[PDB]
Amino acid sequence: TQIIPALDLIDGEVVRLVKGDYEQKKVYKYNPLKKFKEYEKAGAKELHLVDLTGAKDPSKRQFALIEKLAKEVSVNLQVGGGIRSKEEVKALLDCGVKRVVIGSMAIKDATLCLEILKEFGSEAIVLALDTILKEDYVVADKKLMEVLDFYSNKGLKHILCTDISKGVNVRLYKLIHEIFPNICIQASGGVASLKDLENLKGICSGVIVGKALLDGVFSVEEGIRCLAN
Repeated sequence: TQIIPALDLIDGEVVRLVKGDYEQKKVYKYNPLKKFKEYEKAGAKELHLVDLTGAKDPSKRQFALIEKLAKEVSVNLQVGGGIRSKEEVKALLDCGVKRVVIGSMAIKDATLCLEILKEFGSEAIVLALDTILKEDYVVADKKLMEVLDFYSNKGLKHILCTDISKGVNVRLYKLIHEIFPNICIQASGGVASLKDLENLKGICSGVIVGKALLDGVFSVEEGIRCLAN
């Protein structure tokens, strides 16, 4: 299991969207490029970037900043943000982005997702699934495990699975893992301390950590150390 430090960007600014009853925006002082180099210098080997500006309106995707980030960062950069076209994905991988996160269309259009998968390969493509517990885990009507079953048999390797109720939902991941042992799970949501990281050790291939690193709850060094085998 590896830590994956994350930054959410709006108009070149590092922010975070706190969620719950009211979506609230907190703007940080950090320069995105400087913060990412710092994470890298601390030992991060994977970085996650969410373009919230592009996620809100694809015409205003932050290509210029993403491009620059991709070519100064010497480790793997992964990018997400309402990405829903092959052109988008191809533009991003051309900037030097290692992996692109798709997912808003995982069910409204399974054929395009498959197409993206075949064209660019399973190592370059991550499927984002937001999932909730009703009587069963469903995608936010369809069963999560069945949606996973479908993509798993078509060479899907990477998923970014978020419980949108959230510490972390350890039970959710232990059992995705129990059933789909070959899927590389990235956990996200609810990471509040080192203990969340420890509880996911051996279960998830990656843990997305944003707020905790930004607010100084723990450091990249501490995260890497406690995930070390």
